[PDB]
Amino acid sequence: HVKQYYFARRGETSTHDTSLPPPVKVLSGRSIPLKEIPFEATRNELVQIYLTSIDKLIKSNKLNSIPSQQIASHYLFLRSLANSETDGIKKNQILSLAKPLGTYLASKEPHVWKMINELIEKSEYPIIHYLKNNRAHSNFMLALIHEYHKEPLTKNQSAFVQKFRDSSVFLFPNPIYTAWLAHSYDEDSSFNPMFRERLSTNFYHSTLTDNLLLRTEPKEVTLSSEHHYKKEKGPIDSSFRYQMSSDRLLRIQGRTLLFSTPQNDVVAVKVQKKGEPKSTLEEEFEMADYLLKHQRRLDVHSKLPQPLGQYSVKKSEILEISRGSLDFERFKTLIDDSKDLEVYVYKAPQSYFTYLHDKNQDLEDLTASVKTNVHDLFVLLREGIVFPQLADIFHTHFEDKGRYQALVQLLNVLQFQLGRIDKWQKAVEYVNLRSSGLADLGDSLPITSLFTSSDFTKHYFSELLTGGYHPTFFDKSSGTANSLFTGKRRLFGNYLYLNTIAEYLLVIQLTLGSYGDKVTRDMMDKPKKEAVWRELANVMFTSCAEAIHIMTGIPQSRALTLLKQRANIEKHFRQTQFWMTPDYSKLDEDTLQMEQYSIYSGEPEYEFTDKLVSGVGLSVDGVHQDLGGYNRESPLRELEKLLYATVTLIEGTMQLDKEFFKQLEQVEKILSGEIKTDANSCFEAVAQLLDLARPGCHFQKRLVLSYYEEAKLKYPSAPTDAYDSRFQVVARTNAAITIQRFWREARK
Amino acid sequence: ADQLTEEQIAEFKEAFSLFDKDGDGTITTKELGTVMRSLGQNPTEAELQDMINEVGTIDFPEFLTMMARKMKDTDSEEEIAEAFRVFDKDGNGYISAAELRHVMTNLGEKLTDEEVDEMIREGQVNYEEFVQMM
Ligand SMILES: Nc1ncnc2c1ncn2[C@@H]1O[C@H](COP(=O)(O)O)[C@@H](O)[C@H]1O
Ligand SMILES: [Ca+2]
Ligand SMILES: [Ca+2]
Ligand SMILES: [Ca+2]
Repeated sequence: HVKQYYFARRGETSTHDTSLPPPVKVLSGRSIPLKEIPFEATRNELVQIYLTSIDKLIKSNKLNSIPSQQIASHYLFLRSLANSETDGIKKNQILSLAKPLGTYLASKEPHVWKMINELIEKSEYPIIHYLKNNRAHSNFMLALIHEYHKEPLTKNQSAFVQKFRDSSVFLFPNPIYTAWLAHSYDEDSSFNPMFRERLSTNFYHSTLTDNLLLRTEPKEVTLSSEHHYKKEKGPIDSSFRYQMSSDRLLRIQGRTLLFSTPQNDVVAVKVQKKGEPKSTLEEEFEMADYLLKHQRRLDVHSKLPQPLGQYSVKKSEILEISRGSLDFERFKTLIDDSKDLEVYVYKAPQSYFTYLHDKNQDLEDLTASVKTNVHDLFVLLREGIVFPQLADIFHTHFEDKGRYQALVQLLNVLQFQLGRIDKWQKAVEYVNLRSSGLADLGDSLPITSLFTSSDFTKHYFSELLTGGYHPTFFDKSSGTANSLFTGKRRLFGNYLYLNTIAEYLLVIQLTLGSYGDKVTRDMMDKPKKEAVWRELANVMFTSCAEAIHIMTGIPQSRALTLLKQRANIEKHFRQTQFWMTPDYSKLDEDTLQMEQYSIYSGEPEYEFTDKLVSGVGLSVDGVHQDLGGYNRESPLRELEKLLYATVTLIEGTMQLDKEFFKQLEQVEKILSGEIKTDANSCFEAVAQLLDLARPGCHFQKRLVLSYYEEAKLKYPSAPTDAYDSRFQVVARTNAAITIQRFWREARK
Repeated sequence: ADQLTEEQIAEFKEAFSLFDKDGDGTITTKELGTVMRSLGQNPTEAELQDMINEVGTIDFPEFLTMMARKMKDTDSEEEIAEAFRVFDKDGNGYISAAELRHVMTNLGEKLTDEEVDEMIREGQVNYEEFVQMM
């Protein structure tokens, strides 16, 4: 064989908060300390307050006065919480409170009591199946605290409620939240983190990801002694010098001179820029070589460049060769001013010098190419390698030009949507994603640089590493600025990780958009244009699913299905097609309003006070199109939903699998005898495993069924009325799958 | 080594990924028996012990060939007969044909309408005979 595996192992650590800027903000040269509002302690204080308030509800005989769907929510929530509680005294306090609600529903609203008991015989956390629709938007837990708790909330409690007022889900303990979140993406789920309040509409996708991430442990990645970023290498050997002939010079691309060969591939001489240190060229050599050597190990699909040397060449010689060609002057300005320039020499197919947005590719080859690029980016991410400058994407608030943050809401204080992209098509003009696969491989970072205060994190994400300041955060009593945000210092690496996943897919989206605009600009055929933009939507959705597959192991077909529960592909195609072409620049206000209604289908239309440039659209500079107005959000609402959907499925699932194995470990200990316990709480621990399995995944359920049998052998003397229906459903499916595999072989 | 179906490889891939706790695309022997159990192929002591001797870590192509070897041991005849049995509440050996549509197409790797119609061929139809055909 050639062994397939990664040179990185992922674990956990105490905190990411090491060697970080002090948590302080300076205002009028006064130093204001930033304090973290603990997420878990505060969540729990509010569930205690919720339980007291139920207690007060009961004592008022006012059950009669709250609607039924709420009483269900309260009952089901209290059963689920009781099931999550290992302390018997608390478990018992919780069911005392449930029982009067149960007495009532049975007696006075019994179609509803019948709906409840169905969910109870499927699950130990039946609330998560109850909240798979519009019911999630009704905050039954905050509503009741508001009615029955007659004290001001604390500062901490108030801050928590401000941030997660959208759903009661945010108050759930870890295993119930994680399981709700994952099952929210399922085929029988119609939940959407969107709700209309008054005439206003509230989008809260980002908040699902923050609520989730604040529960996680600080991750840690260990690179092998053999990793590219670890193994000590010697100097590069350069025993060969390429003899440059102007006769074989195909053209000049950027600072790279391209020469033909007898073999119909290309020799590139990449020439040193002004202010570029020798080492930048060295690292591109060293990373091309590493990837060539480990290509088989990693299943790298790219057609890699082959390194040939790294050495110094006379400028007179570089000038004497280039002199004739077009671009000679631009190349002359681009390259360092020195008599001796460093070059990096390599060989590559022609397809390497083709940018992934090139309008000469037809859709089949573009798709094949995108798939290669996407594959290698996430496979390399698993290996510990990050590429932070695939494209030059920037934001601008008014002038501050800043690096684009794909999950901006998670990484700063009170920013609500993705910002306008400046000169968007230019940002990918020179993207390092090529027709062949990846390029510009030296411009790369060890994944560890995202989990520490590297020069990079301190530079691009210092709000996230420092803490949150805003005037509403300031206590006068403690003299501090308190926030949930300052708590991210401990988990900052987990945030940059997910950001990186969204950012790759953002570059792919911009590249696809550039290709679409270039291909459809001269098309005469309005249905044929629409076709291209529908297919670019399919490639984008598919890429997001490939990323799920590679990071989690969820089959791509299931991942694509999970995405489409949350992100709408009709809307994405409509929005991309409208805002990434200049055609809207010609519409009058009434036509523009009519077109906007179609691409957002009942959601609020994009609002802007900017004046459109004829033949361009939204454009600050009068010439290049932007995505968004001056100081406004990106209009690609669905893209935002899709990037958040993707990144929530990956983390959602890692974190679900963690909850599973913690339960498994508990079931194995009971089963073996390493924890003595009664029958009924063995059955309970097993039923719980069912809930923590990935949605749409059979093989977990099968293992639990096996655990179940094992348990019934151990405690045969004990009824199984509460658990038989769910296990029988798992058993019927396990049996049906074998019959299906049998029939498939027969057809052959 | 492996004449496996697209569907088996999809399943064994996800299972491998799940029990690869550190994401390096290799599982330890610690996990092997538990992962094997999850795929219907719970091993004997000796078979698990023999697999443990063979070794630290196991990549995913090595896994796709451990699984085929254990799969050879399985009698199709018995493993399919014990499945159909679940749908036989009684000892009659009889199931319903109107039904078996609503099983094959509503559970597991669901059959297509053509596949369901194609199966009903080979009032009622008994299972014990159907295995004898294949
Ligand atoms: N670095 C960034 N990357 C992406 N979007 C941003 C960034 N900074 C601000 N935004 C968003 O862009 C819009 C206008 O910028 P601002 O006025 O800074 O909020 C807002 O809707 C912000 O949420
Ligand atoms: Ca480049
Ligand atoms: Ca570069
Ligand atoms: Ca491992």
